Amino acid sequence: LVQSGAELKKPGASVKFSCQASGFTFTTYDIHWVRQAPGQGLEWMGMISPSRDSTIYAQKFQGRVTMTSDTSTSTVYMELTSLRSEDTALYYCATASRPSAWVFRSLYTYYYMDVWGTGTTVTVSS
Amino acid sequence: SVRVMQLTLGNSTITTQEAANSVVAYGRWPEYIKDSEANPVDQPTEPDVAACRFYTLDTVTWRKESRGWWWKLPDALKDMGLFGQNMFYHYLGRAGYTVHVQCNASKFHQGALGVFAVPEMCLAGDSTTHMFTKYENANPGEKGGEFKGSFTLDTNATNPARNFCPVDYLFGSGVLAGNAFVYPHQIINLRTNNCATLVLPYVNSLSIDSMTKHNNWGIAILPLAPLDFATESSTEIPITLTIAPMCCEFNGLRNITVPRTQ
Amino acid sequence: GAQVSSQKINYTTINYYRDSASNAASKQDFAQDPSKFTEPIKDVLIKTAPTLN
Amino acid sequence: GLPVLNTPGSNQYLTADNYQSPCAIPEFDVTPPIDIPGEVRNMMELAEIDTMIPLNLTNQRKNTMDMYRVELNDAAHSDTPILCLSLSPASDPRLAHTMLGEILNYYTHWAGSLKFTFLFCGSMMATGKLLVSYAPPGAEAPKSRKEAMLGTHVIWDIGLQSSCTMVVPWISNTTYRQTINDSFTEGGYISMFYQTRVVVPLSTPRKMDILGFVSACNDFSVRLLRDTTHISQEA
Amino acid sequence: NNLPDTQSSGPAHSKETPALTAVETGATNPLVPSDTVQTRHVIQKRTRSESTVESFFARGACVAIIEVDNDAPSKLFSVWKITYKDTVQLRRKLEFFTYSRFDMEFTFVVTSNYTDANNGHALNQVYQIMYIPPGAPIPGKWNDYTWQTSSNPSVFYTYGAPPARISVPYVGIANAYSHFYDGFAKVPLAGQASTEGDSLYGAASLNDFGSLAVRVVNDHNPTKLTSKIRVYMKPKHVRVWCPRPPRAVPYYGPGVDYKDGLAPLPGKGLTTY
Amino acid sequence: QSALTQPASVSGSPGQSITISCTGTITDIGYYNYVSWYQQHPGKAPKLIIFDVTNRPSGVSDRFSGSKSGNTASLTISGLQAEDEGDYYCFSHRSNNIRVFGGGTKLTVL
Ligand SMILES: CCCCCCCCCCCCCCCC(=O)O
Repeated sequence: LVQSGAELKKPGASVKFSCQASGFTFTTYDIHWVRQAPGQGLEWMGMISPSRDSTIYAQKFQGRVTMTSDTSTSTVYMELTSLRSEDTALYYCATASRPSAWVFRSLYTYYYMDVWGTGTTVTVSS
Repeated sequence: SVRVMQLTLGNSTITTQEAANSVVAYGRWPEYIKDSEANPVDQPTEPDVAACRFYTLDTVTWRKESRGWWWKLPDALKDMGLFGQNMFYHYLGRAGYTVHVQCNASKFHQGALGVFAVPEMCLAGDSTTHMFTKYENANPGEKGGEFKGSFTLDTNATNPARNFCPVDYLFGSGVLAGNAFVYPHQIINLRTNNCATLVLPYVNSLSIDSMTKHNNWGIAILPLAPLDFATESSTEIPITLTIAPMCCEFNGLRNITVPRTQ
Repeated sequence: GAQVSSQKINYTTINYYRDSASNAASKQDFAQDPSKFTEPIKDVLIKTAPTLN
Repeated sequence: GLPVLNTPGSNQYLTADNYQSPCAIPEFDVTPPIDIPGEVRNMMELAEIDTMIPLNLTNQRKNTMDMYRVELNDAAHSDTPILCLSLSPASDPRLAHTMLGEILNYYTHWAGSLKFTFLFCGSMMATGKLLVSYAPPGAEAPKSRKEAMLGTHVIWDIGLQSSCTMVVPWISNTTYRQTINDSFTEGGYISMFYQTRVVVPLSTPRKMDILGFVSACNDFSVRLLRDTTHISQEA
Repeated sequence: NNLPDTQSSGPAHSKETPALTAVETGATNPLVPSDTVQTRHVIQKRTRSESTVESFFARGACVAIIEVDNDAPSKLFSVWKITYKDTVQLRRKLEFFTYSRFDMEFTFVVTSNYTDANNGHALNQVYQIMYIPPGAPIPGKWNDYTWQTSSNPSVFYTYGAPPARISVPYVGIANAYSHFYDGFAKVPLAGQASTEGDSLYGAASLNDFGSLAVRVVNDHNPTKLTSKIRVYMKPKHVRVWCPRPPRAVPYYGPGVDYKDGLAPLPGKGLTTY
Repeated sequence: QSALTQPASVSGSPGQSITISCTGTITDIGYYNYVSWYQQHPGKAPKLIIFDVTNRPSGVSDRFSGSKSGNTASLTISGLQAEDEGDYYCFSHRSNNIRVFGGGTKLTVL
């Protein structure tokens, strides 16, 4: 079970996303963030890994975004430090739980995103 | 005496009067393919004096602030006459090399260059994407490339450079530059010698190989001691690199491969 | 068809498989040749002679 | 069936065993070898190659090309040392990252003599003399030329032949030394001093460089394989 | 094998000057202690037997950790592309040299554990390790037809047994394994577009030695069991052909690239001991 | 390049077979087997239809198939039906550990 927090609007200022999941998937699996402008297609935004307190940001948003975790209540957060008019998009929270058969490096399992949240629209306009 | 030397290979002659004693790499002179080691069945062309001759590469400028230079073989001879034409007309090619580096200065100059011959001289990239350096930058021709003092990531995602970033103390490959002396080498120390001579056999895991895809030897020149001179403004001295391919043989004649550029 | 070799007193080895990759590594062939890396010079140097440069 | 008794150590896996094993690709046609130049049969062939020492290692100079250059100058004569070293070739940080020290960090015990080879990279008009010294341990480490001249030393004259070699002899209480910086098997002290000074004429640079090299002799050996501390892999 | 004995030496006063040399030549000055100090006679009994390349490489190194599950339909089979390059120690030891040629002794150490409490217990599992040569079909499911292994080699391992062992010969298509490859797989030709002719630097063959496919042969128990197969790689009959300096900064990828840990040496003063 | 290239729209009659290509480069499709496909309808979260190359999740019908040809990949829908109308997205893994989606392909049924 994956929950997405509300829908928002403001120009310019910072916006904080919230995604809460079940305790097992919070303990074991990484959370991926995906955005989609209307009709324009999916854009990957980054990964947060509460199993090992690690995060990766995409190169388009590496200066702007920051991911955190809330270990006592199985919740992850996604904060965009500034907003632009191109950021008017539907945003997705996704959990990677379909394992690849191919061993990643030689020590790890690779997971595809197969559980997707209800999502959050954010619009950036005056 | 051992300081005076003459090298003659196919209507090219190099004379020197302040040589150190020349290096035959790994004790092995260049040789043709023996019949017990031949993989291809077709008759090789052996161009002899039309290809086995000294070609003079473009001169690089040594400065006090300069970091070092590198070249790839046979890539640096890809435009040099009938050797380059035979390389681009044939699928498989094999050559040893005689490498002559020339750097003359006065008795009042000081400085030392280490000239290193590296088999399979891989160089590190410029980005977080592994193994991403393109053909047009890894095969630069006779202009070669330069080492750099520090590593610098290419931040451009739209138009990535796909270049090398060879750090000089890391020898472009993540190994210590002081430990590069296990490669075949000479030192041009300006108080004693003005030239370095390395004779390189064909070293590969195959008896013959695709020269347009693969480079057997790299030549790296690093300033072990920087160039200095008493004039308060600046100084520059030229470095010239003269290479003769040796025991050339080529297999698999077909139409000319014109590789992509810039 | 056994192979008897001295340990430095003897030990016995029998190869049980037809493939040569199946064999154990031998305690043998300790030979060396350092001259090709340490003295790879065209004209042979003598260590007491003046190595001019 | 033959009556058999299973000894202890049955069904173990020792990572240094020398047993036979079945082949997964039987009757395979192996590609024949060719005479590639440069075949190494012992790792001590690589320790015998002279390899440049990161001697300088100060805060403005470490992890640059300036770590290998020791700066001499034509200043007036003083008995203070130019460079100092400990004979701990796997655990002195000047000597650990040489090719000798990198081979040595895969081993626990070492023995044999060492060659320290120094190259003068000044002008031809610059000449000087130097004292390269080796002090066997058990005393205060030599801080002046007057102390270091009682030890094993070579006087180098900087003439036409630009390089000098100081053979550090094998002087030890034990047959092998521990490589892990233990005081029971410490190797002693190596230092370099001006004897007279480097004399430089006019219109000649006054600062000069000396590069140092290290290599092993033919009496050198190592005997207990181990993993290095130089490499690591994070999660 | 024996080292040369130290010969006795008196004091010297001669034109013979072994101390002076020329590192510009690229020759190491081949001195002994007899050339620079007075020496006594010492019969030398040390040997270089433990420093041979066979002795240097006769150890088993962990190369892969292959996770596999026994579960109610999450990772019921796993495939690992065979390379040594993802573990740093055997990679550094091999990357002392440019070319090599060895037979290889694979060893598989299997461990397994329960992952939940309530749902009962499990019987002893059987593990299949199928070698897939490059071009043989990769399984899509754990019960695919590819596991019939009519021509693929296949080790069946019972849990609780000693670790399974496999020898493979020198399988390389060249006369030596190329640790380093200064080149490309394709040459881009003039008139090709930017989508054609590109290839990775240093890559050579993109699937050089194939892959190992691991499954649990048993049907699912009501409790999920997770198993890890550790693959241990020991070279034997080793020959090596062109020595290189060892790697000084942390590894980054299959190539020679670096990004982090570029300051390996510590700070120590010039005249401190 | 950044984003992986896809054709913008593909049209097909019922009962025919269509192929939707996805061309990347040497560092995502040409190096890794981690190539996947997604299916999206209007307002819906995307559904995974192919996860490894040639491999289907449970519940996805057998008329979806895919393959690799080196530096490019394809998704095949055989015997097209009206419920297959929608947007299809390619997915792959780049060797700098970023993930990349394709440009999408609106498939419409004639
Ligand atoms: C059931 C086990 C089967 C195992 C099959 C092993 C396939 C051959 C692996 C050879 C590895 C060679 C490593 C050197 C490669 C190089 O650096 O060129």
